[PDB]
Amino acid sequence: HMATIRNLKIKTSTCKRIVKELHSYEKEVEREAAKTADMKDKGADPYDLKQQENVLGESRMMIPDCHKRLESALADLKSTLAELEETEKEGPEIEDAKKTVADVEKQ
Repeated sequence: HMATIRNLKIKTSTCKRIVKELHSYEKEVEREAAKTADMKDKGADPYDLKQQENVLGESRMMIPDCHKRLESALADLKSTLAELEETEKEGPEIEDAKKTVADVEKQ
Protein backbone atom coordinates (compact mmCIF):
# COMPACT_ATOMS: atom_id res chain seq x y z
CA HIS A 1 0.00 0.00 0.00
CA MET A 2 0.92 3.68 -0.29
CA ALA A 3 1.96 4.01 3.39
CA THR A 4 4.17 0.98 3.05
CA ILE A 5 5.96 2.74 0.18
CA ARG A 6 6.44 5.85 2.29
CA ASN A 7 7.89 3.57 4.99
CA LEU A 8 10.02 1.96 2.32
CA LYS A 9 11.40 5.37 1.38
CA ILE A 10 12.49 6.04 4.95
CA LYS A 11 14.03 2.62 5.27
CA THR A 12 15.90 3.07 2.01
CA SER A 13 17.23 6.41 3.19
CA THR A 14 18.32 4.83 6.48
CA CYS A 15 20.32 2.21 4.60
CA LYS A 16 21.89 4.82 2.32
CA ARG A 17 22.85 6.93 5.30
CA ILE A 18 24.42 4.08 7.21
CA VAL A 19 26.37 3.16 4.11
CA LYS A 20 27.64 6.74 4.04
CA GLU A 21 28.54 6.53 7.73
CA LEU A 22 30.25 3.22 7.13
CA HIS A 23 32.29 4.73 4.32
CA SER A 24 33.23 7.65 6.53
CA TYR A 25 34.43 5.30 9.25
CA GLU A 26 36.30 3.30 6.63
CA LYS A 27 38.00 6.37 5.23
CA GLU A 28 39.06 7.33 8.75
CA VAL A 29 40.58 3.86 9.15
CA GLU A 30 42.40 4.19 5.84
CA ARG A 31 43.74 7.61 6.81
CA GLU A 32 44.81 6.43 10.24
CA ALA A 33 46.42 3.34 8.76
CA ALA A 34 48.33 5.50 6.29
CA LYS A 35 49.42 7.76 9.12
CA THR A 36 50.65 4.72 11.04
CA ALA A 37 52.69 3.62 8.02
CA ASP A 38 54.13 7.11 7.58
CA MET A 39 55.13 7.28 11.21
CA LYS A 40 56.82 3.88 11.03
CA ASP A 41 58.95 4.55 7.98
CA LYS A 42 59.60 8.02 9.40
CA GLY A 43 61.02 6.43 12.56
CA ALA A 44 58.47 7.76 15.05
CA ASP A 45 59.33 6.77 18.60
CA PRO A 46 57.46 3.89 20.30
CA TYR A 47 55.30 6.22 22.40
CA ASP A 48 54.08 8.21 19.41
CA LEU A 49 53.70 5.01 17.39
CA LYS A 50 51.72 3.38 20.17
CA GLN A 51 49.49 6.43 20.42
CA GLN A 52 48.80 6.23 16.70
CA GLU A 53 48.31 2.48 16.77
CA ASN A 54 45.66 3.02 19.45
CA VAL A 55 43.99 5.65 17.27
CA LEU A 56 43.95 3.24 14.35
CA GLY A 57 42.67 0.44 16.56
CA GLU A 58 39.79 2.56 17.79
CA SER A 59 38.97 3.73 14.27
CA ARG A 60 38.69 0.08 13.27
CA MET A 61 36.43 -0.67 16.22
CA MET A 62 33.84 1.67 14.72
CA ILE A 63 33.38 -0.56 11.71
CA PRO A 64 31.76 -3.79 12.98
CA ASP A 65 29.25 -1.82 15.05
CA CYS A 66 28.42 0.20 11.95
CA HIS A 67 28.04 -3.05 9.98
CA LYS A 68 25.66 -4.32 12.61
CA ARG A 69 23.51 -1.23 12.24
CA LEU A 70 23.72 -1.51 8.47
CA GLU A 71 22.68 -5.16 8.56
CA SER A 72 19.75 -4.23 10.79
CA ALA A 73 18.73 -1.49 8.39
CA LEU A 74 19.08 -3.84 5.45
CA ALA A 75 16.81 -6.33 7.25
CA ASP A 76 14.28 -3.57 7.92
CA LEU A 77 14.35 -2.56 4.24
CA LYS A 78 14.18 -6.14 3.00
CA SER A 79 11.25 -6.86 5.32
CA THR A 80 9.36 -3.90 3.87
CA LEU A 81 10.18 -4.97 0.34
CA ALA A 82 8.99 -8.47 1.21
CA GLU A 83 5.76 -6.96 2.49
CA LEU A 84 5.27 -5.06 -0.78
CA GLU A 85 6.01 -8.13 -2.88
CA GLU A 86 3.08 -9.71 -1.05
CA THR A 87 0.85 -7.27 -2.95
CA GLU A 88 2.40 -4.50 -6.70
CA LYS A 89 3.79 -2.62 -9.70
CA GLU A 90 7.41 -1.55 -9.31
CA GLY A 91 7.93 2.20 -9.29
CA PRO A 92 10.83 4.49 -8.37
CA GLU A 93 10.73 3.71 -4.66
CA ILE A 94 10.89 -0.04 -5.01
CA GLU A 95 13.55 0.45 -7.69
CA ASP A 96 15.53 2.65 -5.33
CA ALA A 97 15.14 0.18 -2.48
CA LYS A 98 16.30 -2.72 -4.61
CA LYS A 99 19.26 -0.72 -5.86
CA THR A 100 20.07 0.13 -2.26
CA VAL A 101 19.75 -3.49 -1.16
CA ALA A 102 22.27 -4.38 -3.83
CA ASP A 103 24.59 -1.59 -2.70
CA VAL A 104 24.26 -2.50 0.97
CA GLU A 105 24.98 -6.18 0.35
CA LYS A 106 28.20 -5.15 -1.38
CA GLN A 107 29.35 -3.66 1.93
